[PDB]
Amino acid sequence: RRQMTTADFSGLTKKRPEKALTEALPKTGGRNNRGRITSRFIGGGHKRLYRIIDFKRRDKSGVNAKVAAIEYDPNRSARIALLHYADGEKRYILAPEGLTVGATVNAGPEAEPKLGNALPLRFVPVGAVVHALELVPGKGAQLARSAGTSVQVQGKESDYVIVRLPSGELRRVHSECYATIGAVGNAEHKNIVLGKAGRSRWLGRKPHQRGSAMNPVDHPHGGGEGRTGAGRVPVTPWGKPTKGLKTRRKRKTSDRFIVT
Amino acid sequence: MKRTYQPNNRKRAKTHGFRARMKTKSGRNILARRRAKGRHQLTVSD
RNA sequence: GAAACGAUGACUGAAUCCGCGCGGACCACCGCGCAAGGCUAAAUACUCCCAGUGACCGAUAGCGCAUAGUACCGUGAGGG
RNA sequence: CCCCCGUGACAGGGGGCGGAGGACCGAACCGGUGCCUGCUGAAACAGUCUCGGAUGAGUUGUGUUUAGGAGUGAAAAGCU
RNA sequence: AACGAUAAAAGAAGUGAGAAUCUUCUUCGCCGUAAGGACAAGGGUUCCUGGGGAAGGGUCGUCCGCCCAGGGAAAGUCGGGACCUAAGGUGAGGCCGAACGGCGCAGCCGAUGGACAGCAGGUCAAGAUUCCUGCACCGAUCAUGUGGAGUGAUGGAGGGACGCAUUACGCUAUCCAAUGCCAAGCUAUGGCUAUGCUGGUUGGUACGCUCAAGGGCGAUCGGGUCAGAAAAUCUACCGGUCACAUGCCUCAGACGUAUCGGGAGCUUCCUCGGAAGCGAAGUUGGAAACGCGACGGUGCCAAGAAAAGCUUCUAAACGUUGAAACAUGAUUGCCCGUACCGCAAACCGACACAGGUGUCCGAGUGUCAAUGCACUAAGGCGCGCGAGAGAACCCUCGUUAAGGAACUUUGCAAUCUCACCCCGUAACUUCGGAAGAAGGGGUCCCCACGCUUCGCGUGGGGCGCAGUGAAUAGGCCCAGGCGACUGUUUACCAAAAUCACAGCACUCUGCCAACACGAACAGUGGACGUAUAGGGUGUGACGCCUGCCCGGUGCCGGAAGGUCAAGUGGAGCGGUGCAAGCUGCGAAAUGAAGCCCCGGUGAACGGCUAAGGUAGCGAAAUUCCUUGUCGGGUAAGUUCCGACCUGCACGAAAGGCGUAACGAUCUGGGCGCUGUCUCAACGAGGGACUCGGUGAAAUUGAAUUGGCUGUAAAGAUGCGGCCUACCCGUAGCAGGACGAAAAGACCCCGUGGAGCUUUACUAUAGUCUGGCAUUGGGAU
RNA sequence: AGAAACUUGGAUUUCUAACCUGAAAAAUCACUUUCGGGGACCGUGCUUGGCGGGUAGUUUGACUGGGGCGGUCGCC
RNA sequence: GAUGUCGGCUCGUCGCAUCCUGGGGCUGAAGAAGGUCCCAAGGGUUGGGCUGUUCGCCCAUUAAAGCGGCACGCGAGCUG
Ligand SMILES: [Mg+2]
Ligand SMILES: [Mg+2]
Ligand SMILES: [Mg+2]
Ligand SMILES: [Mg+2]
Ligand SMILES: [Mg+2]
Ligand SMILES: [Mg+2]
Ligand SMILES: [Mg+2]
Ligand SMILES: [Mg+2]
Ligand SMILES: [Mg+2]
Ligand SMILES: [Mg+2]
Ligand SMILES: [Mg+2]
Ligand SMILES: [Mg+2]
Ligand SMILES: [Mg+2]
Ligand SMILES: [Mg+2]
Ligand SMILES: [Mg+2]
Ligand SMILES: [Mg+2]
Ligand SMILES: [Mg+2]
Ligand SMILES: [Mg+2]
Ligand SMILES: [Mg+2]
Ligand SMILES: [Mg+2]
Ligand SMILES: [Mg+2]
Ligand SMILES: [Mg+2]
Ligand SMILES: [Mg+2]
Ligand SMILES: [Mg+2]
Ligand SMILES: [Mg+2]
Ligand SMILES: [Mg+2]
Ligand SMILES: [Mg+2]
Ligand SMILES: [Mg+2]
Ligand SMILES: [Mg+2]
Repeated sequence: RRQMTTADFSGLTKKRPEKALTEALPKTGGRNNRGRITSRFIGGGHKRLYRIIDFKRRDKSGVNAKVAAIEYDPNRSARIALLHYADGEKRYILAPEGLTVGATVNAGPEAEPKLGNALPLRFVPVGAVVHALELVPGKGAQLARSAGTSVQVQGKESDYVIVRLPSGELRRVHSECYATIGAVGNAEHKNIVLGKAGRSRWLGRKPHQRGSAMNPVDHPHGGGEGRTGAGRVPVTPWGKPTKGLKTRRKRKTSDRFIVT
Repeated sequence: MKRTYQPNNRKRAKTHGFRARMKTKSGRNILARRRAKGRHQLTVSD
């Protein structure tokens, strides 16, 4: 679903439940390092804060927990699930599709393959669908935290499990990494139609500016009298279509059949 | 017509100040160059 | 360039006195020298400054200034 | 959201209520549409009148960051 | 020429060497969401007193923001520092770097924000939450006494702590009414004799069983160790118990009493002007905040700082007979800023400049509301040249006969239109809109009746040419082109049909991500983001749709062969020496990306010998011929609408064709209305003219500077012939003086420049690739 | 013509003391670590060749009834 | 080291190869109305639609709706 609007120049929205507002770090907006602007645009915003959120979830092993509330926080594009443990310690985690309020979530290598539970891949059943996966034991989960995303399991190697990353890429991820059962719910962001100009602004600044508007000084596509261009390239004349920007590397042999 | 010059004490003291010429040697260069300039008056007495 | 020799940036990496470096590719004679450790006034350069002189100026000259880097301009550097 | 009526492939319709908006009109304020006057002018870019935005991609103070092949630019080679 | 806004001034009186301008009086006009008042920044004695008259002041000058001298500015509480932190800055250690240097954790600095103890009056010529009077309050050190025992850290916890819009209740500031209260007095003009007129009508502190809307709070026992590094009685938890509405806690503010102030005026003295003394009442009714009660209520998506002070708990330490806590006096309050200007004559603009400058307060009457509009209060001001004249011309306004767009590039300009109420309102449509469509009607005063509040409706009546009676105040419609839309842009000739835009597509990217800044295996941005993510690109809501061609170019994939660098390898050739041997060049094979070569990819460059136009469109923002041909409107239509097709040279995301709405866009038509016009006229004001005062400028070979014909370097005042013409001025006009202004921007020239482009040349960051180095071991 | 054996090299594979690198009370660090993963690659240093309007320096003739376009530059 | 350029508007003035008006000759001139040539430059030469246009086309007129020059007269006169 989504919210809708009668005709006042509008389309969509999302639907947000479970209100709390609890206990986390501030953050500041900025687009660049010591020098000039690096990553283009996104200088706007509603002045969000940041909710430190556990990914790895190691030390809570052997200790059960209850879902408190599910709050919807920026810098995420996911449902944040609040957790209270038996320790007395509160912690934030991501909130997979179909996790009710106040279910039971347990961590560790012994844990049962149920929603929200943390447990390494070696224990993960064949063909199961999980999110929040580490590339390496420790650190955190770099995989499947996004809008409506998941990763399934394609087999075992030695320490390694064959996983399916949600570009549809096959890869070898060792079984020594924790993982979280289920797909990150996130409603579906692809649904929300982002309103009108400045709905962008709500979350971040003025979007794509076509170099073909620019001038020879400014960008390659610049110059000319009319609307056109010849040779098809970016800020620097690399070019966008089908040029592998990857390099020859280590994890490249930890990767199998990347195609798309 | 808002003019080029909008006087601010703490600004003219932050940029241009003696303490400001301290931090770098381009400005200490300016100092000694000014001392020998004749007896000029270096920035923050002015 | 036939480019010797000094000099290092990267790989290499010998001899030691019937020995080693040179002598403008290189060879043999023939000479000249003995590297990989250091210091070493003097004769040389300059003029903030003091003295002395001048087929140098003498108030639009002479230094910008017969004192001022002041007045005055500039956000500033700077100019004056 | 609360009441009245309508599902023969059809929808929602009337009332009460609520207070939504890159909604309207409009002074601040922000902006410069058209004519005139002005031409070292009152002014090195304005004045009267007319006009545009007027809860939003809004306006504005303070402190600060980014600069010369460089910055910045809802993009004129504009601004620095 | 000008004397810097067209907010006018006038008379008397004073002073003085001298007055339109300085002082006083009395009037006048002007601002009054300001043109009043208070602060910030910035300025720096501009403030006050007494002088002064050179220059400065656009005239004057006895005068001033100018000149001289003297004075004036007071803080435990206000703002800042001795407190805290944000961006940012910094930074021992630490990570980099030819240097100088770039980074960086803690810590530290850094208000714009957090925290934090007083209010009310008085008054010098000039200061006031500062000084003085009344009564407060905060922390500190210590003394008598109570208590008569724990205090309870750079560490934990709690709490500081935060959005936007909208809104119920109670109150205050504060304003309004009155045959309330108080005070003063006279008032005549025709009347009023007060029932008229004018002014004044509570601030602080204290107690008080008074009144009060609103506002936020559950309490204790105990459990697990895995949680707050440890600790804990504090906090987080799972649990037990009592608490559902009564309940507790505080009371903005009102009321009473008290008391300290203030208060219309009042009395006396006056060195010609202020001092000093006194002191009335304080009602009822209404309105009312963006402030207060409060951190209220509900809803919404974009989801709305940190850190100390502070509250509780232990660690350690000292003490558990002399603790913490309380009030009860005393003593104590360090540093810096306070004057004045501060929407402007004092700040930024060379100027006493029509400009610019952030926050606060900003009264009353009429008006649906209001910071609008008109007039006014308090307050401030008439703009530092005057006075006359009433010509052309010029600017800014007012009215206009008959006509009404005939004006013109174009209705450019200027009318008409105008508020609020009622009625009424089309094609088309995204069912919201179009819409304030279009039209029509009401509007003032009195009286009676009614009503849900200021008031409103009904009926009747009265007045004027007219009743949003003056000010604020949309002309409208029919067709199109472009873009959908709000928005954005060329500071100073372009606001648009540009850019952006939601939406759509291609592609990149597995996370020390691609990508970008960078002396750099530093660091950082992407991002404390992770493949319904992040980058680049091009299209541009929405609706129907997006065709044919990859030959060449780029791009991804491939593998038979062709070519190719260093290097590993070394056939052979030569110099030399008697030799040993030292030495010059040197091949075959072997050696990587790479390009040639095969294939595929177009919402990749691109095309209509690779094919050569699918729909849709077409004389279009592309149309040459061209005023194409028919028609529509017009009396007449090179434009506009419609239709055709011969499309010089439309066409599918450099999108094709459509679309309601939107538009200071562009184009054509109509209605309305007008000085746009036939064709101008009268009227006003401000310049222009004249007198007194101050008094520039661009320009300038020198001039004693005519006309016609001719001649000359080819456009004569200056040469010739002929004509005309007394000297000198003032108001005027713009033909001439190739008039003025900027060493033409067009154009050519220069083996002059700079921006830009590329399949021009060349190098290079970057990047890829073979080898060697860090760099090692074993199975094979 | 079998092969014990020291083996110098190239190819895939594997290992761990180099190196990179994440977690843990000690945020950038360094430390002891249980370690965890990658790992002779990657990075980086020298050289080799490619690519390289991203950048940089420059070139782009004259005659000419103005320049350009066309034409023409020597010789008989 | 500058002679502002199309068209209009305003103001004119000049030539005559005369559009009208005046005087004549000839006529394939009965009259009426003409066609042409000669003399003649006093004066006169309309208002609108389209177009930036001069030109040109058309509406309704008229005695007639003349042609050129004056830097394709005229921007220190206006427009633009
Ligand atoms: Mg452009
Ligand atoms: Mg370029
Ligand atoms: Mg281009
Ligand atoms: Mg351009
Ligand atoms: Mg004046
Ligand atoms: Mg006046
Ligand atoms: Mg008034
Ligand atoms: Mg004077
Ligand atoms: Mg009264
Ligand atoms: Mg003045
Ligand atoms: Mg008012
Ligand atoms: Mg008339
Ligand atoms: Mg009339
Ligand atoms: Mg007309
Ligand atoms: Mg006309
Ligand atoms: Mg108009
Ligand atoms: Mg638009
Ligand atoms: Mg403009
Ligand atoms: Mg296509
Ligand atoms: Mg026609
Ligand atoms: Mg707009
Ligand atoms: Mg004469
Ligand atoms: Mg003469
Ligand atoms: Mg003559
Ligand atoms: Mg004149
Ligand atoms: Mg001239
Ligand atoms: Mg020239
Ligand atoms: Mg030439
Ligand atoms: Mg002309």
